[PDB]
Amino acid sequence: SEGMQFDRGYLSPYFINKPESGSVELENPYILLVDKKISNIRELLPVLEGVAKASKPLVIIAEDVEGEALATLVVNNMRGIVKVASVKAPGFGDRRKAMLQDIATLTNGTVISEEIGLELEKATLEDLGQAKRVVINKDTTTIIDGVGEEGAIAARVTQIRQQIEESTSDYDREKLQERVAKLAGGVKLN
Repeated sequence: SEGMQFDRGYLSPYFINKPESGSVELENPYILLVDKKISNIRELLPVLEGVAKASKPLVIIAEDVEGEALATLVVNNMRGIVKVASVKAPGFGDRRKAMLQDIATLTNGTVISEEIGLELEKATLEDLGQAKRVVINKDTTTIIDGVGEEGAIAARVTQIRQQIEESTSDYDREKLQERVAKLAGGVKLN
C-alpha cells in the first residue's frame, strides 16, 4: 500500500538529491509520460518552459532518455536550473505501453504517444501527471499518492482483472496481477 513501485531506477546518479540515501526525493512533482525514446532536447524545451514557471520538480518516465536530451537534463539539474529526474518506463513491448498508461491513469497524466498523433513538442503542463511524492534510487521508482480520478483508477484495475480471466497462463496472470498490485499501491487515501 506504500506507492506504486517499479523496477527502474535513475538514468543518472546526478539526479540524486538525497546523497545520504543515494536517492531522488521529489515533492509534488509533475510527471511526463512518453512511450518512445527521447534523444532530442528540442522536443522537451516547450514542456521544460512550463516547468520553469514554478518550483515544482519534473520526473520523466520514457522508453529511454539519451544523448543530448539526457545530457541537458543532467547538466541543468546539476546547475540547479531545474529539479528533474528521468527513469526508463518499466517492462517491455506492449506491456510497457500498458504500464505507462497505468501510470497515466494513476496520476491524471496523458501518455505522449505518436501512435495516436500526439507530439512531445506540443505537450503541456496539463498533460503531466502529478503525485504527492516520487522516490527513485538506483534500482526502483515509487510513485506515492497519484492524483488520478478514483473511478478511472478503479475501472483500470477492474479491466486488468478481467484480462486475468481471459488467460490460462500462470506467467501472464502473475504479470497482470502485478499491474493490479502496483495501481493499488499508488492510490491516495486520507
